[PDB]
Amino acid sequence: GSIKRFRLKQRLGKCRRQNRPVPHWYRLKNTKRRHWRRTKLGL
Amino acid sequence: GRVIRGQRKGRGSIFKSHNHHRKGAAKLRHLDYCEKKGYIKGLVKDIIHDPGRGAPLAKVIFKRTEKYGKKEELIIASEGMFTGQYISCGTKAPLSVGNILPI
Amino acid sequence: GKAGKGTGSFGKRNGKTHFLCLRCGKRSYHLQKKKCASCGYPSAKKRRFNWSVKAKRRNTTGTGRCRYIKTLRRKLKNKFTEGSTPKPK
Amino acid sequence: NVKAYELRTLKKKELLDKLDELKKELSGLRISKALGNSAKNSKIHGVRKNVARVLTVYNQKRKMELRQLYKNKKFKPYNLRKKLTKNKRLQLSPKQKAAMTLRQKKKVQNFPQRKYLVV
Amino acid sequence: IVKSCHSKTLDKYGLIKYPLTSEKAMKKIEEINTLVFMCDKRANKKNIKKSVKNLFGIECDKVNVLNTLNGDKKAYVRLSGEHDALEVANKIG
RNA sequence: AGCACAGUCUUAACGAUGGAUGUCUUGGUUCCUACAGCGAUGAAGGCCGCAGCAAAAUGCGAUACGCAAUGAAAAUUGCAGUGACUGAAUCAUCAGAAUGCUGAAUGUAAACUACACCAAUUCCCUGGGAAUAGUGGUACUCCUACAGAAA
RNA sequence: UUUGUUUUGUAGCAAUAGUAAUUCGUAAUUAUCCGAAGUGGUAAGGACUAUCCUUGAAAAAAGGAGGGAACGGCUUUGUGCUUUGCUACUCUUAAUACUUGUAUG
RNA sequence: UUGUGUUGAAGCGAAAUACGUGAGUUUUCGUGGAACAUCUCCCUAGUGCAGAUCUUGGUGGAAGUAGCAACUAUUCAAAUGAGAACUUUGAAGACUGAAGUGGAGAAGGGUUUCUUGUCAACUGUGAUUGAACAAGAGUUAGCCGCUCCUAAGGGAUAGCUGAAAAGUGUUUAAAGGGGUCCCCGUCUCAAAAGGGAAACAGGUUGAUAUUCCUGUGCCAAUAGUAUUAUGAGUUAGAUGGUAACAUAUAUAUAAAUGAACUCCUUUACAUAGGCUUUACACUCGGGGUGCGUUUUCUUUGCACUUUACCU
RNA sequence: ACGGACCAAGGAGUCUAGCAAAUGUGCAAGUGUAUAUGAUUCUUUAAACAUUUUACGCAUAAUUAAUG
RNA sequence: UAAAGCUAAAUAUAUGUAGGAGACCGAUAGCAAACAAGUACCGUGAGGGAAAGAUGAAAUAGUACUCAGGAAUGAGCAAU
RNA sequence: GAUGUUAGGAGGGCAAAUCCGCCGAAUUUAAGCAUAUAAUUAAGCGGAAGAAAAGAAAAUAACUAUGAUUCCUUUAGUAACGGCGAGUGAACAAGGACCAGCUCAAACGGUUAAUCCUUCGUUUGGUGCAAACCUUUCGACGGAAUUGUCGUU
Repeated sequence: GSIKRFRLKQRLGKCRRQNRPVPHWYRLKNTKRRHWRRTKLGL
Repeated sequence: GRVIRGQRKGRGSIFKSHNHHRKGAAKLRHLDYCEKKGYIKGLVKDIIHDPGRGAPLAKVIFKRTEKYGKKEELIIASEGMFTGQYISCGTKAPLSVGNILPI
Repeated sequence: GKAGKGTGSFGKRNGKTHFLCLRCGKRSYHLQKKKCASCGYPSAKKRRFNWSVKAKRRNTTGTGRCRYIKTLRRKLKNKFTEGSTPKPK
Repeated sequence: NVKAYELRTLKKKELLDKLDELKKELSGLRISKALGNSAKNSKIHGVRKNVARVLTVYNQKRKMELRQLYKNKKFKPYNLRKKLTKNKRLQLSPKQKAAMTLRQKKKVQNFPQRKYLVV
Repeated sequence: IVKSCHSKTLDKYGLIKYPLTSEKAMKKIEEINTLVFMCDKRANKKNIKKSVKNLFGIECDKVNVLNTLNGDKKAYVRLSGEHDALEVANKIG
């Protein structure tokens, strides 16, 4: 909801941050990826 | 078999008394030297309804003798007693309706 | 009827009973009775049971960082006196 | 770039202000990185490591002088005293463990186990 | 317990991370004479005000604060009308 | 430029699909051997962070994919960059320093980054000179000693 | 220093804003923003009447009252009290200056 | 023990004037690219599959089949594009019909929001679209809420039980505060719809607004000393009205002495019925301004004509 | 009558204890060196080798509730 | 010689750590996990819990160039 | 006894394969089932170490006697228990591994607590670059202790 606790909001931010692809310069040498509608955080 | 309703009653989960709006326990004055050898008169200020019971309660204000101040008692009102009436409690209280006397 | 035994009643599924449990970090903290179903956080102890080898082994010692005991490991084969340093070049 | 041995001889002033100016230049580098500029981004690692070295030397000096201050006095703070294992700390001392009464002490001095041979 | 290491509380170099230069911040600079800073989440109004005072010789009418989803704090600092936000922004980049 | 009926079924050759078989194996399994407690000096566990570009795993803790020291010792590199002609680049060791918020968690609380009380606190120079709302302490039970009150 | 008669102002906010228009290089000018009513939809308030073998929370917080504990200032004797000589004096708001750790949110 | 392998091992596909009765064995060609036998004899076992509604994986006929059927409905032209029934624009025909696919919130979700790209997969037809993918960005409060209070109730303390784990929660408690000896007194949590200090309007962005800007306010707090200034009162606390009661208008109605101990009020409360007042809503007529109809009629039909909190 | 649409791979009388029979082997009124010890054995070797002239098991005698 | 107490060795170790081995298994086997595995994912929760190894000697040889296509791709007299 | 943010300290939690206490089933077998068995087991609660626990006879034996505990071989599937059914089941001696004994209480010591602890100081020397560590006995102070520490056996 719009109403959130600080820890919950920080967790949401971390979950969003962990949802980005592997950088290309690293691929020059990810499976833990989720969509908001398919797999719910549950946390 | 299973536990019957009468047995469930004593667990006191949903069978506790509904007492949210009760006005207080109906008890007369605690025994005191004034009641042992005399009279102390309290003024009944209001007659209220206790939702649990059918008998009306009387709020009686006594003037404390040990210290300056007043104490409120919730007595069970007897028929014919009215707000603004002084009731006497003690050994020497006159025998009249509403007074508290030794039997 | 309409909020029947299945899909209709599932429609009313909001209002969680468990949350994050600051001790475990796992969503097993019962909000009404303020107690974690996984570790029993308000209790001092950890709430382990011998009838769950899986549950024991997925949160035993060594499943995390071991920040301090792994440091104190290997001290036994060195036996350096505390405060000692190697001799300078 | 700065090495630990060169600034091991500095006073605490010349260490603290050097740390301050190092932090200031690191902040400038971070501001430049936040802007579109990225030419000097590779210097951030070196500046951070220099800050770490300066802090290491300063903290080691402070710890050494605190230990010098609490030299002996038999009541050092907990962090200053030994950080052995808790069980080792609570163990009886070797002297206490080897302590023996007068009776058995005199018994063992008078009748010690002794070396011998057999024909 | 006595501590000898120099204090590792958040000082000015670490309370304020860097200025924000998105389009919104850039236009705010001349539109409403405010700067936008990214800060660590443990800063507060007084912390940011005093830190920007001691980092650049300016004082602020008011500082507004939000917590972004990226794990940092955004501070809208309204500089006092005595001086100009554009000149200090140019001075710092 | 011409000719095959179509479908269904059989056989062969070459393919498609699929991932069997064979061959590998920085993994497992079992046995043997040796050592063996961690924690209020704050453990295990959990969160949150940390890289120039950095999601995970691994590593680390505001000094944050690493500091110092010791041994080896020239590379490390995807780019950028950093290195001596060896406390420097990188490994190994790891004793010094440092080790966020929690957690027995212990000031009161907790789907609060909520709220107390007591010391103001910290740093620099060899009594001054600064900067800080920041830093420590305060659980319950018990032991030894001490304190002034009580019959 | 009283009672009767006119002008102004959308009572201040307030027109400077908004809206609907007419123009002008493409930011500015100009004009309007006032004369009366009906229906009872919604909401709230008021004063009531009625119902209960149903009588329909509490605390934080705030206020009022009963009571009458204490009592000027400058100077002075003796041991806070009796005392001598003189009177212009006590609270309340706001600002300022200095101390107080940095004295708004 | 004694052998084969880069002059190609194992495996695999097809085979053979091959051998065996048979399980099989042995050869050829092709593929393969690194190991493989031992039948000389023996030792050893997780050693032989057609089935177990067997286990796991892969794949069929059904079959281009069932089907892609609620929500009345689409059409013309243009743009983009490799490509347009389902992207965008204009025109038309319609729908939802203030009990709305209209605006605000809660629970739940967590970046789906915005901009710019963009189409491998998904968007059960298409797709240039998109809640997909990629890169950036975006959430601003003394006044909106939480935070405070207490409720149904929860946890804990003292005890008392119990091996403990746990169960109950004042059941022999010497359990913080106030004034200056006494008085009162378990702690803590539990409401984003209950109680509750205080904000409005206009504007602003691609995305935030009682949060930003402009203007105007309001609430709480503001320590000690000393100066000024404001007011009252005073030769130790004011005055009017018969009364109900009223009075401090200083920038600002700030001050009308008042201790301990008390007693009240507010907070603070159900339902039903009508009556009434006000604001908002709707509507009628006039005036003004703009637009529309005008083959015919029409002093006409429509729109605007506004005014927050605070004092 | 039930199971089987198809194919690949996996897929089920085993291991230990104890008893007996059968057969092979060694010794024989004896047989088995148990645990353990020693030994210039110690990659193999956790196996091989060894045992200063009443250890024990089974057998060498049976029968009886039993003194025997 | 009870109603008091201490005491090493020979003994045990499906745990942790570190070594060494095997007539063991060889990716449907072997631990559940040879891999980013107690991971992804499921359940309100207690819990449940996978799949997934192999180019080549060398990508410091990972497909240059041309043609046809909007592109994906395809083809080549072109190429490791 | 209380009360003390008085000084100095300890306990709490994790981890369990082996180890020590408690608590405590049923599936199962008996071809049914109730005693019995499963089993003094699983689950549950608590507590330690590198081992733990046990341990120096209120022990065996009946002999020509042995001599703390533990473990191995054996006694021995024996004595015995048991709807005497299913099933269960030790001990002594013997051979080995290892091998270790001790002290409180009680007695005795009063021409003298001869004891112990806290705090503050002194030096006797040593290994460390350092950090730090091992030895040192002269005390002084404040206490505890005769409601009993220490010495002797």
